Amino acid sequence: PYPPLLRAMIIAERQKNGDTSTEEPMLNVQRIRMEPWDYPAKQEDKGRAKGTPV
Amino acid sequence: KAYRGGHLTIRLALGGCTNRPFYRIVAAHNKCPRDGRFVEQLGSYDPLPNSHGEKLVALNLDRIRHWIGCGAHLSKPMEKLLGLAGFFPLHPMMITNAERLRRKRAREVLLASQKTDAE
Amino acid sequence: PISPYKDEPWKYLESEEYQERYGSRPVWADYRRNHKGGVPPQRTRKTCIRRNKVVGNPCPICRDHKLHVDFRNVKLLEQFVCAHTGIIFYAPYTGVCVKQHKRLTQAIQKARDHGLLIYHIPQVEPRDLDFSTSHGAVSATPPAPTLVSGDPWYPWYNWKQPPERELSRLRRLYQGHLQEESGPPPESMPKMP
Amino acid sequence: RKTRHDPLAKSKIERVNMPPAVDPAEFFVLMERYQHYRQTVRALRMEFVSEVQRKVHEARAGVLAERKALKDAAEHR
Amino acid sequence: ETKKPTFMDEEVQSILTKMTGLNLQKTFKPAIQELKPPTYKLMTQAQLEEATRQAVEAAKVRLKMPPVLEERVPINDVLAEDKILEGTETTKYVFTDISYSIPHRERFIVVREPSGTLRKASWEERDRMIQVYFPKEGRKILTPIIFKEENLRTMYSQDRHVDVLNLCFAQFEPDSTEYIKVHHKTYEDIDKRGKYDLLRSTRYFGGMVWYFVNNKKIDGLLIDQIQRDLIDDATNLVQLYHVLHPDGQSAQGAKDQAAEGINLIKVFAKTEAQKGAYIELTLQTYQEALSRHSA
Amino acid sequence: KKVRPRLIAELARRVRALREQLNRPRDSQLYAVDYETLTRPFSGRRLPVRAWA
Amino acid sequence: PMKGRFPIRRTLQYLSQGNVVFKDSVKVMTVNYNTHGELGEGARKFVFFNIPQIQYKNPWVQIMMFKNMTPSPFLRFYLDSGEQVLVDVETKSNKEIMEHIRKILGKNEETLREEEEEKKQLSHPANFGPRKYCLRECICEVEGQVPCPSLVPLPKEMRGKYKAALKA
Amino acid sequence: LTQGLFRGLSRQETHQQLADKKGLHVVEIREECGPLPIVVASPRGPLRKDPEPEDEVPDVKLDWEDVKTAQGMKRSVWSNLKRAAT
Amino acid sequence: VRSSVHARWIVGKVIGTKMQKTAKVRVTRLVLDPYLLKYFNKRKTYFAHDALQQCTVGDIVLLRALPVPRAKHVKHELAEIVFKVGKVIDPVTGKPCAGTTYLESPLSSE
RNA sequence: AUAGGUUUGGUCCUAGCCUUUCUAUUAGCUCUUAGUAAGAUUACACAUGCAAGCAUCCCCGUUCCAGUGAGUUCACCCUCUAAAUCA
Ligand code: FES
Ligand SMILES: [K+]
Ligand SMILES: [K+]
Ligand SMILES: [K+]
Ligand SMILES: [Mg+2]
Ligand SMILES: [Zn+2]
Repeated sequence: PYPPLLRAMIIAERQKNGDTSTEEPMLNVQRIRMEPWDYPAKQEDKGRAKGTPV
Repeated sequence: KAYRGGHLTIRLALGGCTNRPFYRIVAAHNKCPRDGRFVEQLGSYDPLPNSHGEKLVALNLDRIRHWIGCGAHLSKPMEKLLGLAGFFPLHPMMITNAERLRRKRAREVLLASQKTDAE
Repeated sequence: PISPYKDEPWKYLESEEYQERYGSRPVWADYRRNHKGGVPPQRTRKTCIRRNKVVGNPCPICRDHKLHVDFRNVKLLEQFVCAHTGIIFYAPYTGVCVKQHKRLTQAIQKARDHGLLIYHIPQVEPRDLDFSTSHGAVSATPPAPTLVSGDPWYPWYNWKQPPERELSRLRRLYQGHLQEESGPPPESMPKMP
Repeated sequence: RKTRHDPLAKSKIERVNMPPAVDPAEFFVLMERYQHYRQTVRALRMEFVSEVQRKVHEARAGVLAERKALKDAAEHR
Repeated sequence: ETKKPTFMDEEVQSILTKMTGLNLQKTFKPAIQELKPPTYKLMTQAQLEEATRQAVEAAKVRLKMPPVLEERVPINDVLAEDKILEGTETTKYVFTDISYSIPHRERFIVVREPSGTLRKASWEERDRMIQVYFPKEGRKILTPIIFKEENLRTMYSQDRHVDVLNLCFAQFEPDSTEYIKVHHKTYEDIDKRGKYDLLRSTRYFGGMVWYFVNNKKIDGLLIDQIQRDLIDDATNLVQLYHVLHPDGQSAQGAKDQAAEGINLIKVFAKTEAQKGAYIELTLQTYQEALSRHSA
Repeated sequence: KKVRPRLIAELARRVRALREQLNRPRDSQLYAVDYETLTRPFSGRRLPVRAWA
Repeated sequence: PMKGRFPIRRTLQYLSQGNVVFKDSVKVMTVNYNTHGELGEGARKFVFFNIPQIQYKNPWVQIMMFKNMTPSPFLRFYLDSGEQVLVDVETKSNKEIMEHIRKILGKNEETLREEEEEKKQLSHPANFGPRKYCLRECICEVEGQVPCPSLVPLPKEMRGKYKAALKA
Repeated sequence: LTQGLFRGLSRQETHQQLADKKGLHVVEIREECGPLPIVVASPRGPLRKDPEPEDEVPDVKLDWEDVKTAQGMKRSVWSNLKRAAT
Repeated sequence: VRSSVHARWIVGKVIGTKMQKTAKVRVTRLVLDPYLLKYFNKRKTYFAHDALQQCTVGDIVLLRALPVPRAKHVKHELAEIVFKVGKVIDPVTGKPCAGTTYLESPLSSE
């Protein structure tokens, strides 16, 4: 579902435009693929430590 | 001032005087000073209860959506304000902090009861 | 001194003494500030009475102890307002000290708030072009399914006890740096009896 | 704040920051809430991005915008 | 079927507009404000009549009657109830959507209560917030004390009714409880003390007439109109009364007797008018005086 | 409006970039660790306490 | 007094009374007028009175004037597309010329109204900030809200000097 | 100054003298009274029927000090200073 | 169509023709004097590419901005010779004129 | 500026200087309380302490914030187009 306020604002626009419907607005979260935080990142884009030796 | 990288963020800029805080919700560059240059003002937040016992929050919801749609990040206090308004889901840490407080107060009622009961 | 009119300040302005002293002119008609030069200082003195001692040339209000600056003494307050424009004269105009000018301004505003002093009230336009109350913002929003059933808006608001295998996995990962496991939280906020 | 060139303080030479103790039950529940929260917020962000992109296109090449352009060209001629 | 006229009907608007009258000297009375040196123009009679005509046009805009609205229904709608947040905060949060191009009555103003309930703001909170963020000239966030009973009686004692109505129009919304209450209390003082001339040539006369007709107390206004030789307005008042109360003794009486002009006043005076005796005497006096001037 | 050239700023920039490629540290230098103090001798930085075991 | 004949032309009030705001196509306006001859009086008056008003409203349009190069006065507008609009102004009065160019190349009153409404949205009543940009600087100005400590001292319980003393 | 003041004040034209000379109504427009046309003087004799010719641009000599003040170009620390009632 | 040159269309008077295929053109704009509130001409020099070398000193020319500058100072090209020096064709009638007199009567061709 | 004082034996004109107004530093003398704001003369030299970490190692950050006003039309608009944010 949409959070409380956003839902109320989407339903009000429907009624204002004239569309009469009782369907619930809902967020399509199927596109969002939540990967684990320990999924291997791209090493090619990672930097490297600089030369200053101790 | 052209910064190296960075990004836009919607955050709280502290105003007011000593002991009288007042926040302006602004979309500003990540690296800019808290109270310095900003791209757009998107609301305000009075954290002090007024005569009516209210904490007033203004949110330019039309422009907040525009800037989130342009890649603006969000500060944690700003995400929590949008949760309380109902614009976003409740931030997990408000749920967890609410649960931590419940457990703390439940533990406080044991010692209080024991004292009155035992003594 | 002790003026007998403090309780009914409006009486002094209708007494014989007032008419003998002032007549029909305002109480400040004859006052003249003493200052060097042709252009006077842009502020009047702070106060004409310091520690119950009056200065040499007391201002029109401070020189007469029977003139009481009160929101009910409307005739006295009217003398300090422009009849043609309705603006309160700035203190240099009449010579009242800053202390009395502040008191006069507050009494004039209080009299105007109580309806005792007439002032121009303009005719304003309406705030809204349309007066319809049919928009959802002001009407009733259809209740959400979770609100009807009493469930949390999102299922992850409620605490769901984690499986035992997952708890054991976390107990291996944080060996030697573990807290006491916490069960489900209280269903509602307790209160100190 | 210090720069990369400024030397490190002597007092902090031996400072080892110990990590906090982990509550297994709260940890797992909190980890899932973050995943659910960030999924919902990323879905909302995607909708706000699409709205921003639709409004730009509508002003550039929308029916109403293109109609006004032709009207203005006709009135000029 | 048969709908009773609303306040904004063209017929009612024409009747109430004419009943109000147009005194250019009263409409454009000199205001006690900051002044500037006046300007002068050398004008012919034709040009003078055109400027006077333009003043009549401007005055008619200034007199446009505010629409009479029914009392708004209290807002009591709960958007959500997040019980987890109960007890975490001690003060309620008021969130106002300050998006510029939104009609003020279509703005979402919600309140997060300490219990966790996200509810829509009440009409009172809504109006207070719109003033905080979209401040309107002449409106105050905290209700002015002038509207207390003791202070309104002072304003009435000084015959400052139009001022009370202008203050009320600026502070309160037309459908607010305070707006309708203050307007009615003023309308009832005008009736009791016969001060109907105070509101003539103002945008508030129509509302006063509408109040009287729908509460069946048009007696005092009729007497005043006759005493002032305003029969055309008095007859129109009785006519309007019949249109808003068609199934009434006077309406049927006029129908039965096909009364017109002065007859309508007589028919209404006897049947429905509470002060039937006084009306007849007042109407009698007028008709006698009119007969003399005709000679 | 004609900006005065800064040649030393460009010379040093090229020299630095070159030296960073010829004197670049090797993986065996960067990612060495002292297993007693648990510090990288290259930078002398301690590893986080959660990687020690 | 102010120097020159008709000194009113050198006042901001007069310069802002021009009603000709060219469309964005207009780039260059050339004015060819003759200094003598009765048939060119309007063009001479248009140069004397109206060019300052046109230039003031259209600062980025190049106006160049040429004297006594042709037997009759005319205007020519060079548009960004490359079109050239020749307007013959011989025998016309300066007011008629001003009205003609407004019709054919001037923004209508509707287009100007819209632009002004877009500017209104730039300043938001609710935004708090310096007086140059915003109506109010701080929320403390709004009646009902906690006032500024500079004007009204805050309660001792709301001041950090004593939030620490009471605790310790 | 004295002789100049009396010379100017003595030679002022009243609104009636203007109406009579011009044969037109003198109409006063006040901002505090809105568009109400207040006739301050009318021609005692016959009233002309032709309107006074409206010159598009008035060829009048303007005082730079007036124009400079209207355009907010005149700063003076001595102007509009608070003074006692005169 | 897009050009990096600021001035897209400008009319000017040719003042120099000593560079090869480059006409030096003086362009005058009316600029407001803020104190006097009177408009005074402000002049600027523009180099215009004249491929055919047809510009004569004193003629009025129309310059079009080049897509990108071809030289350090050559940012425009000769779009049109509006008035050739001493050989003006009346735009209103299309007849040759010498100042304010017609060289060929407009009535010749009806 | 609503102006004022001052050339001469005296008058008129012109004219400079100064007076009256409002701020900011410093000096003298003097000084009770509370709240608030503001606060080296010096791009002169600096004792001592602190001001950048985070993190299962890699990376990331320390290029910001904070400071100063030495130098000084690099700040604004347009065209074009990198890096950066939108996982
Ligand atoms: S300026 Fe608002 S709290 Fe001080
Ligand atoms: K002098
Ligand atoms: K890190
Ligand atoms: K400097
Ligand atoms: Mg890129
Ligand atoms: Zn005093």
